[PDB]
Amino acid sequence: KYIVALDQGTTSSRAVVMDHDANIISVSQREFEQIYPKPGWVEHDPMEIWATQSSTLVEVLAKADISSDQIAAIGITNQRETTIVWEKETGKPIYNAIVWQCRRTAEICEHLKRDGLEDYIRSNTGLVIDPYFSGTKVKWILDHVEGSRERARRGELLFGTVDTWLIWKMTQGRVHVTDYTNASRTMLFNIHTLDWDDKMLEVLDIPREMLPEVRRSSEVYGQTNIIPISGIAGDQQAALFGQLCVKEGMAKNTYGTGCFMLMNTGEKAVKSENGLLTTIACGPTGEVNYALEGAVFMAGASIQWLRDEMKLINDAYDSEYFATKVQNTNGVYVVPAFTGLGAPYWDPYARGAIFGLTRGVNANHIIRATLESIAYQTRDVLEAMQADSGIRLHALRVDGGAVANNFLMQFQSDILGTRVERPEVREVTALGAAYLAGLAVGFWQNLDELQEKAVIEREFRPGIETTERNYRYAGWKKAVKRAMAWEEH
Amino acid sequence: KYIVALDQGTTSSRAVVMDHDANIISVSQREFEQIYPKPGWVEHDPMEIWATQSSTLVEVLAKADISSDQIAAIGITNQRETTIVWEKETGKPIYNAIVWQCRRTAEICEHLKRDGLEDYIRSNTGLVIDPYFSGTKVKWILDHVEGSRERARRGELLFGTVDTWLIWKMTQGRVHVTDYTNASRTMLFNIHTLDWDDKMLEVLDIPREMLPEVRRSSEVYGQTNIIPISGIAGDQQAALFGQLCVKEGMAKNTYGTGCFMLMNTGEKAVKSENGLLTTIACGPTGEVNYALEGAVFMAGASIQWLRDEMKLINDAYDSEYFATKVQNTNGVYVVPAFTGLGAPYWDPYARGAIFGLTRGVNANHIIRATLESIAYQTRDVLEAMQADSGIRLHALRVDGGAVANNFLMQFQSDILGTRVERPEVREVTALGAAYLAGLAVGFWQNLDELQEKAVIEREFRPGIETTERNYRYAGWKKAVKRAMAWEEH
Amino acid sequence: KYIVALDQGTTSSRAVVMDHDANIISVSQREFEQIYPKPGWVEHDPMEIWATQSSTLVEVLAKADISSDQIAAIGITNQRETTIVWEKETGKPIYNAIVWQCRRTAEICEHLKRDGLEDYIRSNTGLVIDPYFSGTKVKWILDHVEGSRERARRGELLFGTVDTWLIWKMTQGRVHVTDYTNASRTMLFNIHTLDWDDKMLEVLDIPREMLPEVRRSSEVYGQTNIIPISGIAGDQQAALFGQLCVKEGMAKNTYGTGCFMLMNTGEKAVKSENGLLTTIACGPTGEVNYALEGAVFMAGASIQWLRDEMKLINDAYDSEYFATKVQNTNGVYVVPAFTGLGAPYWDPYARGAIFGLTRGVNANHIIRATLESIAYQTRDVLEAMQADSGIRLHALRVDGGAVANNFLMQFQSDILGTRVERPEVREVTALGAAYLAGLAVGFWQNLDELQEKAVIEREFRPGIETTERNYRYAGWKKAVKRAMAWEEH
Amino acid sequence: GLFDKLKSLVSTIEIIAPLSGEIVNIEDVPDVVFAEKIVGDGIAIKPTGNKMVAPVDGTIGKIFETNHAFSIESDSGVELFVHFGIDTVELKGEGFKRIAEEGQRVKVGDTVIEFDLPLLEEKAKSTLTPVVISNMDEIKELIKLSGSVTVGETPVIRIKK
Ligand SMILES: Nc1ncnc2c1ncn2[C@@H]1O[C@H](COP(=O)(O)OP(=O)(O)O)[C@@H](O)[C@H]1O
Ligand SMILES: Nc1ncnc2c1ncn2[C@@H]1O[C@H](COP(=O)(O)OP(=O)(O)O)[C@@H](O)[C@H]1O
Ligand SMILES: Nc1ncnc2c1ncn2[C@@H]1O[C@H](COP(=O)(O)OP(=O)(O)O)[C@@H](O)[C@H]1O
Ligand SMILES: O=C[C@@H](O)COP(=O)(O)O
Ligand SMILES: O=C[C@@H](O)COP(=O)(O)O
Ligand SMILES: O=C[C@@H](O)COP(=O)(O)O
Ligand SMILES: [Zn+2]
Ligand SMILES: [Zn+2]
Ligand SMILES: [Zn+2]
Ligand SMILES: [Zn+2]
Repeated sequence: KYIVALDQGTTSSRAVVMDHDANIISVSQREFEQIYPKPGWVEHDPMEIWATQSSTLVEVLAKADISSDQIAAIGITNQRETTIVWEKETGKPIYNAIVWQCRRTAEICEHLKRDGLEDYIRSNTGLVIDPYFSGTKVKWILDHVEGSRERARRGELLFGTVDTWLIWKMTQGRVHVTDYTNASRTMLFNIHTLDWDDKMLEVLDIPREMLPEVRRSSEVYGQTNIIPISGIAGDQQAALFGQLCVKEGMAKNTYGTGCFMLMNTGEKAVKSENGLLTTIACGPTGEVNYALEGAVFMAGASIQWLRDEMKLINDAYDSEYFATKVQNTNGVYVVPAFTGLGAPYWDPYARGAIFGLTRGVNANHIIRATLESIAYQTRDVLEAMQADSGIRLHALRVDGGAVANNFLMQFQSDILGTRVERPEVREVTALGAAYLAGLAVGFWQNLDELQEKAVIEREFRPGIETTERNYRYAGWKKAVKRAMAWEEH
Repeated sequence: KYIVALDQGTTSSRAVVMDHDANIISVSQREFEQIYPKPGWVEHDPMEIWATQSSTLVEVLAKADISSDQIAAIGITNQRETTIVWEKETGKPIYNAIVWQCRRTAEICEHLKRDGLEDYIRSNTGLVIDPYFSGTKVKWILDHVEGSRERARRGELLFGTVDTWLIWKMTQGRVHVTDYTNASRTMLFNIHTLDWDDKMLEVLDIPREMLPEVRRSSEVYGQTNIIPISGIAGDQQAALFGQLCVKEGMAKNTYGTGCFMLMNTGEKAVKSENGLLTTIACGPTGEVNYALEGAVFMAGASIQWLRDEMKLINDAYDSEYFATKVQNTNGVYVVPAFTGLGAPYWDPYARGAIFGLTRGVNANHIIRATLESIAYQTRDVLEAMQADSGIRLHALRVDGGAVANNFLMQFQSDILGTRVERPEVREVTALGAAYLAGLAVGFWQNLDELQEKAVIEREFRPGIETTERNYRYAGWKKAVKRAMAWEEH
Repeated sequence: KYIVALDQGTTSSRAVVMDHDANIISVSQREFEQIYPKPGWVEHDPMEIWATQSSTLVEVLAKADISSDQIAAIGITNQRETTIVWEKETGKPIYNAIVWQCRRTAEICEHLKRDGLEDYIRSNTGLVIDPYFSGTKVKWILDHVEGSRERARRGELLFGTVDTWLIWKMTQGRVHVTDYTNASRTMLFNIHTLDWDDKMLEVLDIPREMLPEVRRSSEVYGQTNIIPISGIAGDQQAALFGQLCVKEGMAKNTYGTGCFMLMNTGEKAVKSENGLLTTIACGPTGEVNYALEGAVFMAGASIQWLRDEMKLINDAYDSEYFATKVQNTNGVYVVPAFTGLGAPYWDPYARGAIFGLTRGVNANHIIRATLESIAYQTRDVLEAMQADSGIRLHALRVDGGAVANNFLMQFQSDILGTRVERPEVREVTALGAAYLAGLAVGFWQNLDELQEKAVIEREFRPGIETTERNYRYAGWKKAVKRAMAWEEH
Repeated sequence: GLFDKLKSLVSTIEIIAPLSGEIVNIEDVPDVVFAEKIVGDGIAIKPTGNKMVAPVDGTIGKIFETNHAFSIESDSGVELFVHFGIDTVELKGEGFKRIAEEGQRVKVGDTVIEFDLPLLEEKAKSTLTPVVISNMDEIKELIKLSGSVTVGETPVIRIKK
């Protein structure tokens, strides 16, 4: 018997199959196109996530040799914010999906600020005025289609996030539900009142009609034919969970397409005064918990950038090897605001920049610099995290794909002057959904059944260069401040 | 019968052999190491220019089949500013050569400004306080060697620029002479008084003892055994000359390691009020003339950068091909202040930066951006040139190695909204020395003998995109302003 | 009103939409994974062609803005030989698709020869004993699955080629048909008797049960829901057709993943005595015609090889540019038998080799050599073609993706000493299906309606180097002979 | 609302008004490339509203990405350049809207780009709309009409090739 998780990510779609004993049994990854139709814009193709996510399932099931008969449930994990609209009848999109990075609805945010909602939005969404979240991507869509708003009041138009879209495409049109995690992200939902905001909805000109049903992050949403789908949670949160976040002051950092740093704040909605997000996570039964989050748009992406456009490396894996051929970035800094600055900057205007170049700088300085950006950003977010929550981390639990980089790991450690604990199973975001699934299905009963698959594989501790950290960071600080406000309006 | 020119450049050393009819007969190039011992620093190895320059001669002579018997004279052309000191007895350097780019003596300049010499230095050198010129590189040397100053008052220590060094190493120690062009560059010499400045010399703590003999840019300096050496002029100037600069308001732009834009101001030392240099060139007989100059440190270098460190291209030639695969830099800008900013910025603090990057930007955006920097800088310099001299160019005569780039050429044209005339022989800097040599030797008698080898090979005229130029340049302007002041003090 | 063609190729899947006037209106390409599970082996994933082919349709339809309402019919084109088996009930494969290149069933062929069927197989299939065709790939499958043969006599097991598979997956399981073109390829079908061979079937242990229904290359096979599917023909043949092959002695060469050279032999099954294939094509109404075919496994693939594994180029387009930076391969030869040698060698044992290397040879020699292989092979095939058919071509009509390579085109011309006519629309293989579709649907009535969209865009004629051709080819000949028989048995 | 559907009145080289308003001396364009005919010669036009159209049956050459200008080659080997306003490229495509595509042949009159004469009215630096012939070298005589013109109707220039 086994659960099966679905991780549909920015970069790609995956499918993990675990046993009761919670062992990774078989996996399937399949990467998918990234479209930039214009600069600061990012978009993915609904049918492609779809095709890719689906396809990934089969292939896992197949790979292991397993059928409808032996799978307890389906756990679902997705990329956040990324808005989608689709004609109910058809199962067809009225547009492309707007991704969380895409800076398009930037002017809109500018109105929102012009009006006076910063305060409001903060307080009820826990979010912050920025193209990062669902809201504006919705309005921007409705706004750039003739028969939209009206077509949607009549309600032939569906909204949703990846989990919602992923679900409905499986419950053959039956189910229209998002989870609690997902919803907080949207900028339309109220975290205290725990329901859609009438104001947002209005102000934004959104129609309650498209909004799905909002439900617990562990519940049986329904059944599907590969069978029930018991789990749903925004990716970052499903990883908080798989790390066994779950308790106050508990925290992790996920290194993937982006970087997400979260801390469980039990049942208290801590109000960030330091460029951070107040949002929802889970407590041990999949119940609603609050939390502090630091979002950083670019991490692993950069590597992909060097890898795929710049063409300096064949594999991201190689970055360790070259970055280590150098000892120093030789003065260079890489601010990867390829799609604005997130926490705690939140400047959809800044753009990527490179600095401190001189004739002797080469490819390897550059790569490494990219790797460095990672820890810098991380560190930015962290200091915020601390100030906000008054707590001082002693270790950083981490996970993500980039976390296999001894170099980065370590460097991360030095630059923080803190130990870094790297978990033995990197594929945690998955694990999270599973539990939420399993649990919800009596597949497990107790989290405790599992304070055991969470072996630490490695500890990174501060080397002697940790003394140098302040200088190096000031570097960073100056660089950043120069990439800001690049675009115009 | 034939003259032979020597072009010893930043990047490499060359040897051209021309006939009376002034035809390029055989050439020899040999590139040489570039050392960056530290960031903003550049240095070349005296023995290597030396070895490389020498070696280049033979090989040309050999290549064509020619001897001591058929060569009328030796014309000499060198890279400017680049300071050298050497024990007289030995023929050995007390250091490495400091190159014109090398920002080392930057603090020194800072004293100079602190003291009050900006005004003075301007007015008598026509130069501007900046590590770019000889002066400070000399003092910095004397300052970082125990037995120096004193060893040099006793005068066992020789100073010189490439022409001076190149000469002495040929006139077996006999001759110690620099030309008029060369000397202006040093920051120690007085352009009106046409002789070494007592003040500079003092202030800088330099000893008249090391200074060579300063003589006409066409004169027989002496004889050497491959025979007489009749010509000498700083590279930029020898190209002004080969273009037949020679008359008031006449101008060229040289695209090589750097970019140098000069205009003959006959016999009048125009005082730049726009970030430009007042310096010396030649009038038709190799006599002293004045001129306005715009120096831009990085041009062809950048290409080499992409080519040699970044590793994006195998040949600089290839840049056309890739840059053209793209239509736009896609928002990107490259400010190549790898070794500070020159005219008209003159900020030894700025460093290279890249901007406007987003996930969709790739290698080709980047290359092209580098190519673009070229025309931007050019254009910066030009506008200055115009304001200063009150004249409006209608064409730009050009030359240099990079000038074989149809793309850049053209783009240069569009971005200026001016025609660009590309001469049929690109190797003009050479030609210049020759004439100065030949002439001085009765090899030619009259410049007029030659208002004929100066065929125009091509004209670039403003395409329709020339309308777009202002926007594009504003891009540039913002980018620049952000690379400034990067380093600290 | 419009027809829509489907081209499902070795490399990728496509979707073309044409108008009545036969204009390419919108296209969709989507490349798909290539698996080599072992050396001389190639395999594609049924669900991926599937997913990719499907997906491509929508996107074309969508792109142009068009619905079920305005499309006259569906024309279908596929890659040949590539065998597939699938559980009838399910719509699931019992294996991966074996591709035409895959040398797996090589021993099997060895039995076939051992037995005495060379003669037979030749005479009735017109094919030749080689892993290239369907037959053996089928048996190899049935042979490496427990419940297969039997499961298939009971007939829960389906066989098919891409057209057949592509159809059935659209006629929701309804239709099981292959066309006449497709079938000849299989090694199971009898070209005279125009029906499945009882002998082959036996000898190979294949069960009539899996074989589909074999029908005209223009007929309404059925209806599907995007509507009827009126066309089907093996790719090479659909291009013969779009070139308006159609009459005796008429010929084309297609440059794609492989190279296929075919000549219409009206109604006469010419017996190849020169390493060629006797197979079926169409006559003007989509009726059965015979033809001579020369298959060459590797062409465009090689470029992909340099492009994707070797990593020398970013785009195949770039090959022109680099190959032209060189004048000669500098002695080098590339025999691209990556997956054996086809016509007229047919040696599933040879493997890729490179020759004539010396220290001065670099990347560009190599690329170009790869490009050259193309014309060599072409030429090999051609000479055969001529001998066999007693006719001497005066021009070569061509088409394919690689045909955009001026260099290759030309070089092809020189090396043949024959003109080369390059058609103005390269996407002919598509066009072919369409007609077969349209025609069959009264969409067109007469081929004649169209001896007009067939404009020649360019003529390549023999340059002076054409004199050198014999030497150069002998090069080739020696190289080839050395790559042969590499693997063992 | 729009007669776009209805039939219109239908009447050496003549170039037709590709947009409408009052004609102007190139010489008065607030940009040198224009004013000195560096880019070539022709006239300008203060505009009246709604749209830009082919002024010769030829083939649209390039169309600016920010769709504020375009060129085209006449079946008669003439080169036309139409640049809407000046420094318009900073509006980044706002007001503009692409009716045609970077490749087609057109007759006179076919819609090429549509626009928003008022958004453009206060946003843009200037609204002048130069119409110049770029290949001034392959043209003998070139004449400049005057006064008012109307789209795809009144001609602005006549030229002898
Ligand atoms: N050795 C490595 N060093 C750096 N980045 C790595 C390395 N291995 C994988 N990656 C990066 O890790 C990322 C994958 O992260 P993961 O958590 O799987 O994906 P996702 O972005 O979908 O959440 C990519 O952005 C990739 O470019
Ligand atoms: N096609 C080209 N495009 C760009 N730069 C070129 C090209 N060909 C040569 N170069 C560049 O031209 C320069 C050579 O300029 P030249 O006037 O010979 O040398 P120098 O710097 O010694 O004065 C180099 O900096 C090189 O990188
Ligand atoms: N300029 C070019 N030179 C060489 N090969 C090219 C070029 N452009 C495309 N290709 C090659 O053409 C092929 C595409 O051929 P085509 O007829 O479309 O595809 P298929 O193999 O599916 O039949 C590829 O094998 C590719 O590697
Ligand atoms: O806010 C978006 C997050 O879900 C990012 O997750 P991801 O890195 O896996 O795409
Ligand atoms: O100021 C230094 C100049 O001589 C530069 O000349 P160069 O580009 O040939 O090295
Ligand atoms: O024999 C196989 C042929 O169909 C090859 O066609 P292809 O090059 O398009 O894959
Ligand atoms: Zn993920
Ligand atoms: Zn030079
Ligand atoms: Zn094909
Ligand atoms: Zn413009």
